[PDB]
Amino acid sequence: GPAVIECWFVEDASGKGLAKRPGALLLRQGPGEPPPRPDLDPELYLSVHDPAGALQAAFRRYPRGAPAPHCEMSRFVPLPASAKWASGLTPAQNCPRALDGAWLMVSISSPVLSLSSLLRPQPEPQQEPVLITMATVVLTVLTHTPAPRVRLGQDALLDLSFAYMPPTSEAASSLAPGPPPFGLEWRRQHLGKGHLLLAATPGLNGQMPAAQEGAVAFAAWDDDEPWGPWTGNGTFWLPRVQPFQEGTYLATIHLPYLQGQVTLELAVYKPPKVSLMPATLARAPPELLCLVSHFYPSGGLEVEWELRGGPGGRSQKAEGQRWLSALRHHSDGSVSLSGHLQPPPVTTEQHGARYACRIHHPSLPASGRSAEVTLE
Amino acid sequence: MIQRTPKIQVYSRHPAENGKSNFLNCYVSGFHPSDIEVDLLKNGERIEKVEHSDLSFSKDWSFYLLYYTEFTPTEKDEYACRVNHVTLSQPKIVKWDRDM
Amino acid sequence: SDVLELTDDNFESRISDTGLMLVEFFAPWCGHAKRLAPEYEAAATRLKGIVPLAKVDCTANTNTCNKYGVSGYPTLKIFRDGEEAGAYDGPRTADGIVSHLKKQAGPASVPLRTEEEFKKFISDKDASIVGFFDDSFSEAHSEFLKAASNLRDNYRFAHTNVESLVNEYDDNGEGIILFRPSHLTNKFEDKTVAYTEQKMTSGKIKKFIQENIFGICPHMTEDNKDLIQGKDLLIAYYDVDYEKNAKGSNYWRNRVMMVAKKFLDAGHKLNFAVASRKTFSHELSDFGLESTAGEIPVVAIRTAKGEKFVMQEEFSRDGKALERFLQDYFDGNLKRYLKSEPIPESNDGPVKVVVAENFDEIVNNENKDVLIEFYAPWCGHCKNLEPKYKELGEKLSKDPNIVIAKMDATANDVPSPYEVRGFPTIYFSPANKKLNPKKYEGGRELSDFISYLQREATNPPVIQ
Amino acid sequence: GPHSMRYFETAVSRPGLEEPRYISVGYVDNKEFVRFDSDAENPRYEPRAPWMEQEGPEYWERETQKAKGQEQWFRVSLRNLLGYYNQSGSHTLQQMSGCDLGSDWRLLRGYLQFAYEGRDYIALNEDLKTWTAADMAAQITRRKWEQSGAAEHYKAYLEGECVEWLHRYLKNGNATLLRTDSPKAHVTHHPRSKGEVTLRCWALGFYPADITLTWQLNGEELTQDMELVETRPAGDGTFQKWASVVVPLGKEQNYTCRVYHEGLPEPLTLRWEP
Ligand SMILES: *[C@@H]1O[C@H](CO)[C@@H](O[C@@H]2O[C@H](CO)[C@@H](O[C@@H]3O[C@H](CO)[C@@H](O)[C@H](O)[C@@H]3O)[C@H](O)[C@H]2NC(C)=O)[C@H](O)[C@H]1NC(C)=O
Repeated sequence: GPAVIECWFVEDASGKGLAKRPGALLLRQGPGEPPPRPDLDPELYLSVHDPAGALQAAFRRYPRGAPAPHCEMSRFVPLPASAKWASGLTPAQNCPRALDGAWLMVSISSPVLSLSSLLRPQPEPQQEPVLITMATVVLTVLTHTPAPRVRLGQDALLDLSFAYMPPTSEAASSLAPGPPPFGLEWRRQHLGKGHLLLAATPGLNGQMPAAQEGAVAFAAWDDDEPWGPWTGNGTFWLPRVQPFQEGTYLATIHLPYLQGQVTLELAVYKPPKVSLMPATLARAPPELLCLVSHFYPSGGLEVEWELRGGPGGRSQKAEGQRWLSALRHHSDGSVSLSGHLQPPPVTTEQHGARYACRIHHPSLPASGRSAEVTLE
Repeated sequence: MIQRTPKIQVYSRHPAENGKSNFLNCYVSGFHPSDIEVDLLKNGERIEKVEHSDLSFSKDWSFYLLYYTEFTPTEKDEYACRVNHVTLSQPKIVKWDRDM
Repeated sequence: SDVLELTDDNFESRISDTGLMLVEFFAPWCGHAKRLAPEYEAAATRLKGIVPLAKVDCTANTNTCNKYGVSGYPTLKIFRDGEEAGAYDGPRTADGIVSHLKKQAGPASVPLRTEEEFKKFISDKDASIVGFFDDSFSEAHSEFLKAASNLRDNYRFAHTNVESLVNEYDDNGEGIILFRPSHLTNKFEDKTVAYTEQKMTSGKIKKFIQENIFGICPHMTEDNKDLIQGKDLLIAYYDVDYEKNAKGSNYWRNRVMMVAKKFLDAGHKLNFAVASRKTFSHELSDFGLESTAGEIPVVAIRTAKGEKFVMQEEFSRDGKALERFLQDYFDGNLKRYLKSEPIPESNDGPVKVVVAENFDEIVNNENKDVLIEFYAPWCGHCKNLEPKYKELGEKLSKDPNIVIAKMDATANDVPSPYEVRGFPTIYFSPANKKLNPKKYEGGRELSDFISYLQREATNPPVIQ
Repeated sequence: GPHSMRYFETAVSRPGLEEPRYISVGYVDNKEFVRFDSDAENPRYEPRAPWMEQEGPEYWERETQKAKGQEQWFRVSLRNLLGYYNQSGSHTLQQMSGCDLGSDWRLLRGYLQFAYEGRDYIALNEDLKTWTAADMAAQITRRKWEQSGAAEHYKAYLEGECVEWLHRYLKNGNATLLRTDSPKAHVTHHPRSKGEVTLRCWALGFYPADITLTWQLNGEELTQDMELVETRPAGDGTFQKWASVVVPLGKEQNYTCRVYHEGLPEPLTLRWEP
């Protein structure tokens, strides 16, 4: 229950460069006046009213005593969607008068939630009782899976839900019953590669670019209420995820001249299995080969060498020259590599003294995995 | 930010025959950012006078270099490529194996 | 030079001083407005000594902007005598705007002061409506001017007092003649048509014009398309161009009329037209004639209700292909054209693929119950259902009265009787009640389905 | 086969009063052919392949002038980005731009992209009309570029000039760019553990680098355990790669290595030989 979320206001500073300025979002609890914030510019202190109740419900579940979420807002002017697949959502060469006035896009992000909301603030801050700027939420889009980790070869279910409360109009209400058609776009951009994975326009059955990589989405409104507000779902289902499908997933809910985007970092992993054998054919001790097989990602692997003492004795970092192999690649996109130890000429008895390699990798527990040479 | 640790391969340009001349390569690639330290090593010591390509650029935003020197492989001599980068807790060493 | 800046404070006052004005209602944020800005300023400068161009920022001036019902930006409306006189829907370019207001600048009805002026006026590519009066002092003349002002956007009006003309085209110094385009004259109708009511009123004139301006088969163009489309109407599309292929344009038009006459004379009711495959290449996508666009005409019909019927045979030069087509239509023996995939080759079970072409053959085969699933290829619910819906087909692969069916509703038009709100939407059309089919709205689980087929299914169901 | 032209620009800020180092390198296929480097005294574009020596002084003048313009653009961009992300030494801003052609030598895809700190910042999508931008800085950039029709300018550049120049460079440098050096392949034998032997299939001397090495057991594909190394440059303009598979000693000849490459009329098939 944050109640107040501190936020950066980002502005195009005279076109010379972007600059951030302190603000805050106050989720209206209802009874009680807002806290005075004389540290804040009243224009950037927003009393947020959310008829849809998606923004406010997102932070009621927020684990009390968790770190504050990162928050950014900026001004934006409504533009039509330039994408072909989304052309039917605005089939006229005019702009709605309902979108008159100022607009803010809020983006809130944390390990548990990433959210984007389109707000309409009043042009001037309320002067009494507290200097605060009243604002209302039009569109909210958010994922409860902002950084999903998926086992190589498993399905990935990327959470997405949204809410919309048609913006107030000067006059000439739609008088059109039913939630209006929207658009949903799922795309991936990662290390210079980008693909439209799925596009859909529920409420307009025109042909959409084919979905890719076995992807589908649960793209729908939740109800058929004749007036609103309305909530919806855009959850993305990507089957049997491979490494090439890792990276940033961008999900955008499109309504006429209004775009709401959230992003997700999909990480693919496969834990490394480790084994230890004498490199040479049962070979000046024989060279030891710590084989680390079929893991992803390739980075993060640390190969530790230890000489484990017998009864009484204990583990010590092993001595002698050590190095690595090159990476070897497999069909599934996983890798294997081998570590190498050349122990020095044994110059002392060491009952129970066994050599072992320990590996660490983000896929593993902190303690890692290890292997001693199989004394077959 | 996305930092990426260098991938390394160390190999001769032609199949090594002992006593015949050849070129020892160290291919370092798929790293970010571009600041990197590479050195070929003969029996522990730095092979000085090693020549490298200029910094190259991949479609994934990663960089790559090829470090090389001419060399005559014997049986006793052992060669390696030593690499350091910000992604690494300590320098990474990859030993030349003429069958790889 | 400049656009006039009108506000809620000085709109009513300055709207009168002109006798028309182009008023652009806008908001500074509208990109359509942003690009219009320099084109509108370019227009204003070139039309400075003719018509004034005004602009109203609606964020500021909400009252005047609502006064004329503005919902979007930019809205451009012509105000003559400070009164709404229709919008401007041409292109948002300086060339477009100055072109249009010029026509609007002149009088509703052009005075023809000589016979030469008269001859010039009727040599137009479009029709002429000409009033013949002894002078300006009749109530008939006043009614003609009233009609002319009312309908000036749709038709060309003129009047004359020239004695030679008044006496050749009327018998009491009060007449209206409609002159159809010269290059369009034919053996199936008259060049001219006279107004024959006894009293002349703006109302009766409009009726007279509407009912007689085009004839049996007009040449549809960008101008008249709105006036022609609306009722059951057949268009034959080809390389119609009266400055290049006149003989060719006449030939096909004559052959259309020749056939049209046969049916019209028999009592059959249908409107006809010809139109350029070039000028209207867009309309072909509604019919599927994008590929078919050569010298030989192509034909398609659009009923007032919305149904479309497309001629499949090639248009024979003798018109017999067009005769058969039209014969099938009036008999009710032509299947309506609809967005469809290629109907597949086998279509064995357990589930029956359903495109719009074979829809009514499968889903509306009466005495045979149909469970129809309207799916989308991208929908996850639709993906979850797929193996359950196929298993349902298998457990019903002996009962032929019960057919399990699916159709990609993103790739195929859904007929009017059915409606797909979201995905998936599943309909069940009874043995005989195919006209009023009802939704499923049950749980999407195999057991829920077969338990539902044990109820609505009129015939007993075969669980396998 | 397919072909491509790509220009990679790169600015790297240096801690202190120093100015960023701007390198701009052009590639055809994976072959560098021009380079500019701010650090080099007398920074101008130099030819990096011998087939570019044809272009006269007016080419290098125009191209060098563009480079110094970009260097200035990158200089201000780096400072701005430094602002928004609140960093103090060394930061990296990258652009990539170019055009892929198919075997028909026709536009198969066009690219205009940026990255800050090795992370995609903003990218022109495949439709050459819309942009992908993750965070709020790039979203703000994307709204500016949409309102200025940046995409239209780049669609026109990439769709016409990019292919035009690529056609010219392909014809002028055909003797090396349309060359097809065939892979010399051979299999090696290495005892491993007990009753096991690693069979390594080599492919040496091959350009282009596009290559597939596959292993079989009685004409059946072996995917699960098969090990590949990345294609690597020999340093003489050619390329190297290998694929390995473990097999029991005595059952070696039941396994075969097939290679696929442009220079091959049909794919090679190999086995281990004493
Ligand atoms: C958006 O749509 C997706 C897909 O429909 C929703 O994911 C689904 O959520 C339901 C729960 O609401 C899951 O049901 C599961 O049932 C088992 C068995 O009773 C239970 O153990 C689980 O805890 C869960 O309740 C379902 O498996 C899951 N995925 C599907 C249907 O493929 C998602 O919740 C929707 N988001 C909304 C509505 O905000």
